[PDB]
Amino acid sequence: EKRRQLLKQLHEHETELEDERKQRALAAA
Amino acid sequence: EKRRQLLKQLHEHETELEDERKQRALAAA
Repeated sequence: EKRRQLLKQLHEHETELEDERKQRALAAA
Repeated sequence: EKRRQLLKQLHEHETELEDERKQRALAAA
């Protein structure tokens, strides 16, 4: 269960990666 | 506690998205 939630943590870290690229797109304008 | 750190990270996520939404609303140009 801990390993599964760690993989979920990595997936959500990826989600903040899309958050970062969204912020970069916002700053581009 | 690990998942609550994840939850506060998600709180940062949603606050950033709300800030992006209001920023786009106010300065869509």
